[PDB]
Amino acid sequence: VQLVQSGAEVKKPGASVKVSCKASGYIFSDYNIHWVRQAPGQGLEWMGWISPDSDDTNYAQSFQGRVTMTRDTSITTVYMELSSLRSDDTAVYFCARSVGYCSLNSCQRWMWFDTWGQGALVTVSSASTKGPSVFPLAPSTAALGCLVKDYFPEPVTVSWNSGALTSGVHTFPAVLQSSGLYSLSSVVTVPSSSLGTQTYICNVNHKPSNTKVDKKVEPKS
Amino acid sequence: PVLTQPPSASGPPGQSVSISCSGSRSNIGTNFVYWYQQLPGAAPKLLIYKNDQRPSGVPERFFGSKSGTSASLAISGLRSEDEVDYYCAAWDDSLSGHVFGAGTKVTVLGQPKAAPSVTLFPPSSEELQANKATLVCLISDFYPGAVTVAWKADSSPVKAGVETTTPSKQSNNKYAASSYLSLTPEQWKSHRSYSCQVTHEGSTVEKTVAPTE
Amino acid sequence: YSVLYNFAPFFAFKCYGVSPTKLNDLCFTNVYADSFVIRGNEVSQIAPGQTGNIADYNYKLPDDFTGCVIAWNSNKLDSKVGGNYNYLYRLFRKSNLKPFERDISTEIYQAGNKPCNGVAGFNCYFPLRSYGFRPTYGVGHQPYRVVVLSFELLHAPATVCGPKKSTNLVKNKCVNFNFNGLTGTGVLTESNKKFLPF
Repeated sequence: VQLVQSGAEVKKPGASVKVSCKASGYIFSDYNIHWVRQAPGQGLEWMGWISPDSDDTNYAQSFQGRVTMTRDTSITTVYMELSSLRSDDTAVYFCARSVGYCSLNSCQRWMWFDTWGQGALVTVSSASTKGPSVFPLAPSTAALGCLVKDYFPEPVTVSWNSGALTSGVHTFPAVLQSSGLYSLSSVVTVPSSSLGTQTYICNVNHKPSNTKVDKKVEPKS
Repeated sequence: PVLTQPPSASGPPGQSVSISCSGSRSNIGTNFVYWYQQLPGAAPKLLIYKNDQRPSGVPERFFGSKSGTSASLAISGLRSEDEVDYYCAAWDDSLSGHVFGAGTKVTVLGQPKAAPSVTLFPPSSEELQANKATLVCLISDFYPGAVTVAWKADSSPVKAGVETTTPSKQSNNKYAASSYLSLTPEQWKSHRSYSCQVTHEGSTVEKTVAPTE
Repeated sequence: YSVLYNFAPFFAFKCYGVSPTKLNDLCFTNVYADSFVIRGNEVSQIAPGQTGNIADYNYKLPDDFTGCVIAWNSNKLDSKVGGNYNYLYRLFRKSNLKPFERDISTEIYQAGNKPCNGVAGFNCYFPLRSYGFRPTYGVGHQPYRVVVLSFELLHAPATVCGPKKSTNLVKNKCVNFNFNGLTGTGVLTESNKKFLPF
């Protein structure tokens, strides 16, 4: 069934976002939809379920007013609100489809999570939308690489000679700053005798920023 | 009532081993314990429900069992294709929610040691015009990860705006760690020798690169 | 009682006492109505002086009840093609459930000498189970909406009375009238008298 997700953007704390999981492909009155968050550095958390025919829910003793769950039966689409994103909210709110009605508390013991599909990914950070301002790099077997700074959010792509050369490019983890910015520097292996005789250009594309930059790298002259 | 689950599991292939996920009073035993799994970068699936019958679509290798407060997961044979992230799920009447532990990571009990390769790339002359200066050097060809990095100005150690992170697994079964240092243009031109150093079994590699290149 | 002869046919309309159509003639003190859903094979297990496995561990109707059960078949929000774990039943109870009594327990029930008071295993199970209320199953697995009418007599002044019909006006022709239990024979004419509202 169509368990696809709705895309969401990064937002600074102090606002609310709209997260939607598609509930089509099956009848809405008999299958329950569950939401489980997977947060790094801690265990998973489950806050509560819904009855997808009327107003009926129960809240666990972890979340009280941060998460609101609604339901629509006319077009069979559910909308959720996440407010005050923080370190605790940094998780992937997966969409879990299961059998069962579950208007009571003893139903959950005999019920198992049937199918998980297309969990929406939510990034919690004060940083929102900004454009890269990358300057050319001066390098000094040998290795050549180009960096990216003051860009948000993830991810970005890199290419050497417009993607005509492959040298095993691997992504790297970055460090969160106080303001919040990632730092990626893809470094490839090049011969030591080929530094200026062969051209080498670096292309960085920012999909949320809708910008393309193509700056070469050369030693200082 | 928080589920206690070990972070890493030392499971040797070819022999059976049982891991324990224990909870608390009125958390395991009043309600059943459920076993699930999820692949990194993929949707979760169902492994074992009710600890009685094995569901269809899953090979009959993991045994669903529960004995007392401790919940025992029994396996029969280990495969490289079945290194999925298992998880411990239970229902609590005193919490009205599903309780999850830390989660087990299973690593097969590899790679030869190699000399690290560190390349320092100073910023060009166009970075100082915008009053922005950063220095990035990459650490690779090392196994395993969890390495530390220091920055040397060849006069005294400095601890200000250091950026380090846990290295991630490579596609070629390797490890790579990236180091960063955010500074000011006043400090960038203060010294003529900036470098980054690491530790690797008591061995270090240090090279001097001038800011003027 | 006009809304008690519709809403789907009643699987078991036969009573064990006063006739349902004669309840309009007699006024009753208080009525007890219970709302729950049972399986299609659990309809026959409830009877005066008779019980089944599920009925002995659940609500039981004794020989002296002053009333009977009226149950029907309806599938609008009672049957689920997926799971139905809200509705449960008792199949391992401490003793026989006496009539006009109820009990709730979400904690496990032991079956041996070891006290299972927080831990379980092979020898300890759970006293409740969920129905197979699925439309793909048979007739005896279908849910049934069940209500039992219970009456208590000679304990309070009667206020739950049956419906009394009404007729049309008559004028200047003596009839055999009846006004709120007052019987008599005579003409009905317009009156010039004045009463008080009581």
